[PDB]
Order: sequence, then structure tokens, then C-alpha cells
Amino acid sequence: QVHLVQSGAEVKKPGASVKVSCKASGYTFTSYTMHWVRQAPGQRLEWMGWINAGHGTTKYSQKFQGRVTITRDTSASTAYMELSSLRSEDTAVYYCARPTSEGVAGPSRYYWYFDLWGRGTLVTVSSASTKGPSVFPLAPSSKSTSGGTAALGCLVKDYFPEPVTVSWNSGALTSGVHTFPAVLQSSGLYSLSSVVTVPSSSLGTQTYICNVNHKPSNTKVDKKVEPKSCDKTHTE
Amino acid sequence: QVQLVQSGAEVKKPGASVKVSCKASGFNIKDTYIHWVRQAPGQRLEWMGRIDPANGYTKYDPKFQGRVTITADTSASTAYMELSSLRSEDEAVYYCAREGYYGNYGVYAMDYWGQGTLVTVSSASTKGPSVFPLAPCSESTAALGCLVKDYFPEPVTVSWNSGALTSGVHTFPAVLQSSGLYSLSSVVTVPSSSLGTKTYTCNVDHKPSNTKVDKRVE
Amino acid sequence: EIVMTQSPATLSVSPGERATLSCRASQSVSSNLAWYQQKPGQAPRLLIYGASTRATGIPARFSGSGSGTEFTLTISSLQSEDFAVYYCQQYNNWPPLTFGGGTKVEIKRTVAAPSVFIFPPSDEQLKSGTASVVCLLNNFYPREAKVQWKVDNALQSGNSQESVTEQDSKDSTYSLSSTLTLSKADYEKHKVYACEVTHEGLSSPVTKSFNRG
Amino acid sequence: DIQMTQSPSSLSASVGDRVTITCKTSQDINKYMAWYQQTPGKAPRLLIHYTSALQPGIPSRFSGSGSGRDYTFTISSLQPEDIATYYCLQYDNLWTFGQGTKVEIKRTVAAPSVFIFPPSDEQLKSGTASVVCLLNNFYPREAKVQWKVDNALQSGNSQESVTEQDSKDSTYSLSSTLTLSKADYEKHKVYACEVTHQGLSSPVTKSFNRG
Repeated sequence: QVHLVQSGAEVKKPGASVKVSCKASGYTFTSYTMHWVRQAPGQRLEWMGWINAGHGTTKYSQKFQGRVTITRDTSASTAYMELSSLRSEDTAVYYCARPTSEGVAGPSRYYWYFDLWGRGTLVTVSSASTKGPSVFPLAPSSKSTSGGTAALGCLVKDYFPEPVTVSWNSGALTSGVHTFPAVLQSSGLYSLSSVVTVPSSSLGTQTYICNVNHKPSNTKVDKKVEPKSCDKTHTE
Repeated sequence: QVQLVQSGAEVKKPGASVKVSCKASGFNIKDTYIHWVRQAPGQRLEWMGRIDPANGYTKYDPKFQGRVTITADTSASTAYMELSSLRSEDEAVYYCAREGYYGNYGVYAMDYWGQGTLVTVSSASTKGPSVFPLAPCSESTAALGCLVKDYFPEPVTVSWNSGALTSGVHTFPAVLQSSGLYSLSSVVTVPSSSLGTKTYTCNVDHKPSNTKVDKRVE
Repeated sequence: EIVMTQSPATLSVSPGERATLSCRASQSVSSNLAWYQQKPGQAPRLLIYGASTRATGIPARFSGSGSGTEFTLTISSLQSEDFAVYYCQQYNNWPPLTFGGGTKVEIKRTVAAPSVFIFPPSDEQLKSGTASVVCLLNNFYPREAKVQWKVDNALQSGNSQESVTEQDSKDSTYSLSSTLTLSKADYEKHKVYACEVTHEGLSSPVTKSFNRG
Repeated sequence: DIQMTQSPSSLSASVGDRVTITCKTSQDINKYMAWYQQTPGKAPRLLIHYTSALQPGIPSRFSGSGSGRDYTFTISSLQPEDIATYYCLQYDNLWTFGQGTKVEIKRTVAAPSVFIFPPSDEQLKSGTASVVCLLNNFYPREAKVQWKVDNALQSGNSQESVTEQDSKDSTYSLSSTLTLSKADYEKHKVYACEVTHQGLSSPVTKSFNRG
């Protein structure tokens, strides 16, 4: 029954500050040091700094020096990490990590490898405010076909914050579905696309509706994805 | 018990290289970091670099990077510092220091220093000193001394009666003669009553020339 | 700082087989190297420390070796749960403690060419400010492919975004979506809109296009 | 890219006085601040580490404080043995020592004890005669030595040096050498050293006759 309990996820506008907590159980907090490691979406782990839980002594990476503050509450076996003057690049998952052994590393004491970790705390740095998505279709046609199969979809654009829960035909359609991961745009609003591969031959008789649910704005968008219609028909 | 002993004063020509030893004893060298710090007379302590002897990891100062190489011979319990392409500007006292752990605070600290090593940068010949007695011609107190003359390079150590006599002793800074050789004096004030019932000897040591003179003063 | 390079970027290994993962350092790390297992949306799990010692509770199929600047992680018999991203960590020099870029170990299968489809922007989006053109490459293998946007034979510079799904649970393929974002009259300027796809699965680059109207 | 400023570069104070040295870093150094004492001739000695952790063996009159970028070293009551150059050290972003503070002691006037030494027989055999004058335990450090050879004031044939301040009585001592060739030394008889100092009512002349 040895774990590290972290505080909930957060959204902060640039230039603000976030204070992530990390409570400890199953061991003597004062006997070990507490480290903080971050991971930006689709990037490597980045070491930030540590706190000696028994004496309150800290050490930080020079990359964060001036913006990071690490504290500990011996009375509640909790460690805190404060990240000031938040920028777009600070959007990451923040983990508190405890090394395998007690004390401080140094010559003949190489202890900076961690066995106990917290689940993580996502901190999203965005000036953007809550916005419901716009849903546009990715209409199937002969130009979307391959071996009797046709591709169709939904472009879920400009929403904040994550997530959007996307289903097809109110759960009746599950096979052949590819819901792509969200991408943070230049505007600071997420965009996403959900595609499905269906039989090409039944495009005129089947109905394909994507159900886009966004709980933060209390917005639900149902879009019918029909085959490519023509404004005009021509020759020469 | 905890001590840090450095190699003796060196005299090296410009362009030549110099290696300084730092012998650790009274503790395990693999448990502490060893730093090298330099100092020109009447000037600041300048940190040059650090070594973790257990793994051989070195951290230098960018102004000293390339020219300074700090290594360690853990079996011999000694740390080394090599300074290549010596310039007249590199003349200083080179110190080694240990950075040990403090359990009651959870921190390391540069806590003990060696005596230092004077690295003279010169093309001039090493010359041993001549030791002349300083005694009065033919008062409750009397003065006796030694004139340590015509030596190169620095330093010379002066002690009295093999270290027994320290109170009332003044060993003066050397003066630079027109010849380019140094001259210094060491004196002692004693009671006029003991200038027969007690012997007085200055112990002059100029290690660069392998000179150790024990001159009795009467 | 010590630059930790994890090679290859991604490695395709069939189950039951031997998985050999590499980690190099910009300078000597002695035997102060650790290995971590990371599954998507999870905290890293320590596997190896001291370059070769196994963390308590870690099953015996995981092992490590190496010293100085070159290291190796070995998974003698690769299981189902074993498919994850692997990170190497140095703890010889601090600050900063550095980790490697990671190696994603995927399940192996045959070379599958992508189904390439181009989607024009809808009238609904065109009625608004922005115009989004989508290039879809679905059910392909291997993961690495290169989608290039071409509008009137002119290449596109940082005018698009892309995302890839996690390897399929049944046919272990990948799907990629690339969105070329414009506006009006940016989209109303040009006629031909296309996406050129370079992949292992087919001889020449696959070009799919459409003309505005 | 971290800078440090140690203030002041030198200070004077009386025994029993409060002495303060400050240090200012260009960035927060998170209490990784240490103070070193360096007496003349000797190597540096750690007094305080991690801002206020006073090293065992160091008297309680020494103390450190500070946080962030601002640090302070205090000697609550200055003692004669405290004459030294003091250094601050930041050890968060690599290692930078301060420019140093030389702490000198102001004390009461003390006249020197003057002594004259003739050249030795050993030295004379070599052809050079060095006459030595000693000014012992005086304050302030400023003192004049006038060499007189048969009542004639000497110039250009003398060299002098002063000691560092004493760690017990806070005084200075001076040694002056008058150098002549054996020939010139044998040409005269009365060799004198005249000393003028603030502590003396009238100058002190110490002399000997050659033979």
C-alpha cells in the first residue's frame, strides 16, 4: 500500500502560476527525497528538480531556475511544485518521483533513479476560453473509395478544453472507426478528425451520423455525413 | 584526523605544463568531491573545477576549460590538476579542497582546504639562499635573527628552535633585490637574561633548491 | 549536459522474439544507467538500474548490459503487455538528470501500403472564415511515412498539422490524418489541391488531388 | 552566466565592534551560500555553509543570514584573531567566490621597539655588508626609517618591508636593510638607524661602531 497521490489536472492562462501537490503513503516521507519530472505531449521525460523531504533542502535544473519552487509539508507527507510565469511550452504532464533509496546522491551514492511515481498532473497553458466545437463532414465519394470500401468522417474544429467524446450512429456503429488524437492549433483551440471505412455500395441507403459531445461547453453536435453532392454537372 | 596535503612549490618555464598533487587522508576520497581553486597574491579565490573521484566526473570553469585537466588516482588517494601552456598570468597559489556531505542538513560543502602550491612561471635559475646571523654589537629584552639572502624562486620557510620558539617571532615578507634575487629577515625578541642560558637557531628551508640550513645565532 | 540518444526511434518486433534496445551517451555515465517502461497515459515503471540490476518485482525476461557511453536493454521473450515505449536514464551527472528520446517497440506484421484519400473543405466551413483540406492515410505499415502538401505544384511550409492513431488492436496497422488549413480568398486563389505520400508499401509517391469546382 | 558582488572590498573596525559583509547574486541561489576566512599566509577556512549553518569549532560571534539573492555575514564582536580576508561563495549554478573583504583592526597608538644589527663576519667574507634595522610591534603601520652613515643621510641603498597585522596585539613590525660593498662599509665607523613614528615623542636612533 505504497503510492504517490497527485492533485487534479489544470488549465492556466500564460504568465500565471500552478501549484501541483503530491501526497505520500506506505513509507516515511522524511527519509527520502522527492523529485519532479515533466513530459510535454509526444516528448521525452524532463527532470525539473528535487526536495529533501526531511530538511526542506532543494536543487533545480538551470532550465527552470527562477520559475520553479519546490516545498514540502512534513505534517501532511506532501510535496509541492510551483511553476511561475507559465508559457505555451510548459503544457505537460507533471510527475512527482521518489528514488529507490533514502538520502542524497553524491560520490559513491548514485541514487537518482526512481521506482515510486505519481499518476501525473496535466497542466495546459492556454489564453483561450471554453468553446464548443464546429463539426464539418469528410464526405465519401468515388475519390474516397478502395476495393469496395469508402472512407468518410467528421472534422471536429476549434474547441477548448479537451476532451470531445466522439461516437457514430449513437453507438450503433463501432467497426472501422479511427478517431485521431487532438491537435492544439496556432489559435490555441483543438482540432480533431474521426474517420470510418464502410461498404462503398450501400452509400445511398445507409445513414452515417457522427455524435460529438463536449461536456465543458455543454454542447452536443450530431452531423449527418452524406455522399458528395454536385452543384452542377458538365462536359468539355 | 581529516587532512589534505599538497605537493611542493614549482617553478616552470612559460609554455611548459604543470601538475599539482593533492593527497587526501583521514577520510575516503571516493566519498567527497575535490575542487581546485587558484589565487594570485592580494587577489580573489578563483574556482577552476571539481572532480567526483568515485566515477571520475569533472566540471570545469569555461575560462579554464581546455587548459585545465583534473584527474584522480583513487588507489593513491590523491587528486591531480594539470595546467598546460603556462603563461606569466597563471602564476598563483593553487589550492585543492574537499566537498563533503552533512547529514544533519542534507547538503555538501567545501569544508577543508590544503596548504596550497605556489606555481612560479619563470625562465630564471633556481638559486639557494645564504643564511647570515642577526645579532647585536656587544635593556630587559633583546632581539636575534637570520638574514636569508640571495634566493630564487619563492618561498622560504623560517622556524625557530625546531618549532619550540613562536612567540615574539616576525618573519618578514621578502624584498626583491636589483639582482632579481630575494632577501628576507626573520627575528625574535627574547629576555636579555636568557642570552647564554638558552640557544637560538633559525631553521631555513628553501625546498626549490633542496636547501635546509639550521644556523645558530649568538 | 549528457545527451542520451535512444536508437532506433521505433522497433518492430514479433511476439515471443528477442527485443534489443540501444542507448548511447555523449560522455561516460559509468554503470549509472536506468531503464523505464512507459505505456500511453501511464507513469514510467523502473525496470533496470545500475545498467544491469533488475528492480524488485520485475519479471526475469527483462535484462540489461553496458558501461561508459554504450548500453543495451534486452527482452529475451517479448510478451503482449511488453509492447510500450522504453526510456534510458543517466544518473552519473546532475544537474540536469537526462533521459533518452525513447524507443517505441511495436508489434511486427507485413508491409501494408496506405489507402490515400483527399477531402475538400465543406461549404459549411467555406461559408465561415477558414478552409480545411484533409489527407487521410489509413491502415498502413510501417508507421513512418511522409505526407507533402502541393497547391498548384507549389510545396507547403508549416501550413498543416498531422496526427497518428495508436497501433490497431487486430491488424496492427497505423492511420494518419493531415489537415491543410487556409481561408478565403487563400483557398479561392488556387485551383489544384493535392497531397503527395511517400511510403515503403508502394513503388512511386502516391498523389491524390482535386480541383476547386 | 551568474554574477556576484561582495561588499565592502575592505573595512576597518575596533575590537568589540560589529562587522558586517554582504553578498548579492544575479539570480536566486537557494541558500547555497558559504563564508570563508583567510588569515595572512594560511589557506581558506570554512566558517558558515548553507547560509547559516555554523561549522563546529567556529566561535558563535560568527553568523550568516539571507535568502534569494541577498546574503549577510556578521562578526557580532570583532576579535584580534579575526583579522583576515573573508570570502563569500555561491554554489548553486557552478561555483563563484566573492571578490573578498579585508578586515583590518583599528587599535591604540603603540611606539616601536628599535634594534640595530651589524653585518655578520660570514657575510663580510663574501664582499657585501647588509645592515638591518628592526621596528617591533608598532601601530599605526606608517613609520619612517632614516639610515645615517657618519651623520650622512643615506638614499638609494635601502630596502624595507612590513609584516601583516598581528593576530594577538594588532600591531605591525618593519625590517629595513641598508646594503653596501665591503669596501664602502670599511670606509666608515658609525652606522645608525633613525626611526620616526606617531607613538614617539622624539625620533629613536639605534647605532653601533664598526669594531
